[PDB]
Amino acid sequence: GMATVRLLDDAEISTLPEVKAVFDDIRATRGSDFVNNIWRGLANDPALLKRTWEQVKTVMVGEGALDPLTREMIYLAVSTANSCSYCAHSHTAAARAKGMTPAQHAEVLAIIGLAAQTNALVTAMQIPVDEAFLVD
Amino acid sequence: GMATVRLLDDAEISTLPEVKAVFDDIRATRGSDFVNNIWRGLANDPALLKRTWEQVKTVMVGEGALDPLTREMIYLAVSTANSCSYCAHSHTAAARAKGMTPAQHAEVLAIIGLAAQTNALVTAMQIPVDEAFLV
Amino acid sequence: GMATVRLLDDAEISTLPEVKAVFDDIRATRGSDFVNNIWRGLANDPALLKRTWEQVKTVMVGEGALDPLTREMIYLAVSTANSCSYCAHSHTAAARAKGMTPAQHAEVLAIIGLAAQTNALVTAMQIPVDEAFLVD
Amino acid sequence: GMATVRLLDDAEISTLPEVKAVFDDIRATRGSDFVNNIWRGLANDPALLKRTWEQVKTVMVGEGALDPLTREMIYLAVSTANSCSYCAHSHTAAARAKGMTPAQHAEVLAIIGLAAQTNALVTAMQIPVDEAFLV
Amino acid sequence: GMATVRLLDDAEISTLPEVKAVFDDIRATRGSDFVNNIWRGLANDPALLKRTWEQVKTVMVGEGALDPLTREMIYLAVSTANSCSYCAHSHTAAARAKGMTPAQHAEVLAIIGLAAQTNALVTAMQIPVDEAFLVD
Amino acid sequence: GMATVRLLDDAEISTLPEVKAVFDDIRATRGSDFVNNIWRGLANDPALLKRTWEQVKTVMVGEGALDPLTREMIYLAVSTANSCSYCAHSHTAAARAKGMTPAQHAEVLAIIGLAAQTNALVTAMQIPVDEAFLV
Ligand code: NA
Ligand code: NA
Ligand code: NA
Repeated sequence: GMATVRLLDDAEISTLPEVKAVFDDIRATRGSDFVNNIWRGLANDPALLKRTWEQVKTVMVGEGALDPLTREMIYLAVSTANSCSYCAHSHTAAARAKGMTPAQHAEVLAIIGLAAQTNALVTAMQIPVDEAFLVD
Repeated sequence: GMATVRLLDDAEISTLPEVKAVFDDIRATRGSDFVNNIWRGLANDPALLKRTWEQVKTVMVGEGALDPLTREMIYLAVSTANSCSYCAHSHTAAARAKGMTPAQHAEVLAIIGLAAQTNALVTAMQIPVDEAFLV
Repeated sequence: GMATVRLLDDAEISTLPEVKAVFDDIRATRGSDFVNNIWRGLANDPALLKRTWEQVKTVMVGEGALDPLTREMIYLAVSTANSCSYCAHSHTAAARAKGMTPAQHAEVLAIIGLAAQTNALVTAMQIPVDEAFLVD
Repeated sequence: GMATVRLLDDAEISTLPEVKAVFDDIRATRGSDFVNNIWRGLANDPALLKRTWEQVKTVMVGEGALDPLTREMIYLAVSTANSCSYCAHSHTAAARAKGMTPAQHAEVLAIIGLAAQTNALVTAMQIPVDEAFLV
Repeated sequence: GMATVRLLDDAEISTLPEVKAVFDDIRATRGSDFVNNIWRGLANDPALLKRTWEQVKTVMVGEGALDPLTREMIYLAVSTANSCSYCAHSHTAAARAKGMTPAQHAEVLAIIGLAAQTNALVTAMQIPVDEAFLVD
Repeated sequence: GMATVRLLDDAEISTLPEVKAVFDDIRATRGSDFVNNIWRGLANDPALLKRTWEQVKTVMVGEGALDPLTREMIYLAVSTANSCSYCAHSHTAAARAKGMTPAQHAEVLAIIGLAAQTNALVTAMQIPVDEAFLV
C-alpha cells in the first residue's frame, strides 16, 4: 500500500484482543465507529498502540485547563510546523468536529503563517534573549 | 555582537522618523515602554519592520476570532515546533502577560510533546490520508 | 511527471557513460539490477550523481564501526525527523532488506516518537545544558 | 532563569511525594544520583513527568529489540535532525555512558550528515516513491 | 478535495470583488492569466489573501538589491529546507520561468544538499560560535 | 567543552599529516590563516573532514554556475530554515566577506521570512500541486 506498514482492518483487529480493546475504546471515547488510519498502522505493535492512545486520551479528552477546540488548534499548528501532511488533514477535521468556524480557521492559519515568518527572521538575525525575559 | 545584525537602541531610533513611528505605535499599542529585541533587529530595514508590525497588529491585537491568550498559545506552540529559542522565551512571556496560568502552560507543553510524537510516528509509517477527510 | 526533474531511464543512461558507470556500480554494489528513483533524478547532473553515490558507498557500505542494519535504522530515523516521505519509504525498504524484523521496526518507531516528544518538551522548556555534560 | 519553567531541585522534590517517587525510580533505574535538568523541568507537571519517564523506561531500558547503545544512537540522531541543542548534549553523553566509542560516534555523525544531504536533495527533486516500495 | 480548504475557481471569484481584485492584480503583475492553487486556497479568507499577495508583490517584484532569479532560487532553497512539497514545485517552476538554466538548477541543488549536510554536522557537534564572528 | 567533540587546535593538527593537508588546503584556498571551528570539530574524523572540504571546494569555490556571493546567500538561507545558529553566523560572515551589502542582506532576510510564511500556509492548507507544474 502507501504506508510503510500494513493498515489493519476491522476483521483482523477483532482477532487481536489487545488491539480490539484499544479500537473499541477509541470508538467509545470519540462517539463514532470511524477510527482513522494512524491507529490502523500503530496496530502492528499493540504496545505502542496502547501507549499512544493512552496519551492521546489523557491529554486531549476530559476536563483540563484548555477547552477541547483550543487543544485541537494547538495540535493543528504543531502538526503544520512539523510539516506532517496527514496530521494537517486529521487535526483540521478534528478541529472542525470540535466546532472550529471558518473565521477561527482563518485566524489559526494567519497565526501559523506569521509565527513561521517571525521565527525565521529571529533565527536569521540570531536575536539574543532579552534580559527582561530571564528575571525569575 | 551576538546577533547577525545590530540591535537599534532608542537613541538611534529617535532620529529615524519611519522607525520611531513604529516603536511609538508598538508602545502605544502594548501600553508599555519595553520593546523587545526582535524589533530592534528588524529596525535595520524600516520597510520590513513596518510590514512585520502591521501583520502582528492585525492578527494578534484586538477583537477577532480567538481570544488574545489563545492566539498567543498557538504562537508559542509554533515557535517551539520550529525550534526557535528566542521565540520560545518571547512568547512564553507574552502568554503569561496575557494571563496564561501554570495549569494552562502545562497543558500546552503536553500537547506540544504529544503532537511532536504522533507527527513523527505518522511520518515514519507514511500513513495515507483517510478518504473520510477528503469528502 | 511528479518530480521537479526528469527521471532518467536505463535506455538514456546507457548513452551517458558518466551516468552508466555510476548506475552499474550501484547495481554491482547492491547486488541487484534495481536502482531506485533518487538516482534517476540525480542523473540529470553527473557530477552531483557521482559525489552523492561516492558518499553513500563510503559511509553505508563496507566494514565500519556499526553494522549495516544499524546504519540503515539511523538513516531511517534521520529521514523521518527531516520529514522526507520518499526517504521514509526507501530506507524502511533498505532496513528490511538488511534484516530488520517487525520487533526491531516497532522499537525504531517507538524511539523516533519518544525522541520527537522529549526534543519538543526540552525546546519548549528551554532546558539549559547541565554543567556535568560540559566537563572535558 | 534560563529555562521557561523552574527546574525543581532535590530539596523541593523531597516534599513532593509523586515527584520524588519518579526521581527515586530514575535513580534506582540508572544506578546513579545525578538526574539531568530535563526531569527537573518536567517536575512542574507531576503527571507529565510520570508519563514521560514511563515511556523512557519501557522503550529505552532493559531487554528488547535492539541493544541499549543502538537505541541511544538512534535517539541522538533524531535529536540532531530535530535541532535540539540540549538533547544533542544529553544523548551524546548517554551514548558514551552506554559505551559509544570514538569510532562509532564518527560514523553516526557521518550518517547524520549524509542523510541530511540526501533527504534535502530528494525533497528538492520531489522524487516519487518507487512502485517497488509499494508492493 | 485534497486541500484542507476549498480551492476557489474563477467563476466564484468573479462574484467576490475583494478576491477578484487580488487575482486580477496577480495576473497583471505576472503577465499571465494562470493563477496557481496557493492563491485559490488563500481566497477563502480575503484579508489573508491580500496580506500575503501584498508581501509577495513587494518582496519578489520590482527593482531591489537582488535580481528576480536570485530571489526565486533563495525561495526555492528555503522551501526545500522547510520540506514544503508544493513549494518545491511552484518555486522550481518560477525559477525556470525567470531563466534558471539546467546548470544553475544543478548548482542550487548542490548547495541545498551540502548546506543540509554541514548544518546537521554542526548541530551534532554543537560547534560554538567563533569569537571572530562576534566582533562588531 | 561546549561542543560534543573536541576542537583540534593548530598545534595538534601540526602532527596530523592527513588533517594538516586539509587545513593547509583550506588556508591556501581562502587566502587566510583563520580556519573556523566547524573544521576543527570535523578534524576528529580525518576522512569526513576531507570529504566535507572536497564538497565545499567543488560546490562553493571557483568558476561555476552562480557567482560566489549568490551561492553563499543560498547557503545562508538554508542554514536559517534548518535553524542552525552557528551556521547563521558563519554564513552571514562568509556572505559579507564575499561582498554582501546591507541592502542585499535585508532582502535575503525578507525572502527568508516570506518563504517561511507561505511554506507554513501551504502546508496547513495542503495545497495540491497544480497540473501545470507537472507537464
Ligand atoms: Na545608539
Ligand atoms: Na529548592
Ligand atoms: Na593542542
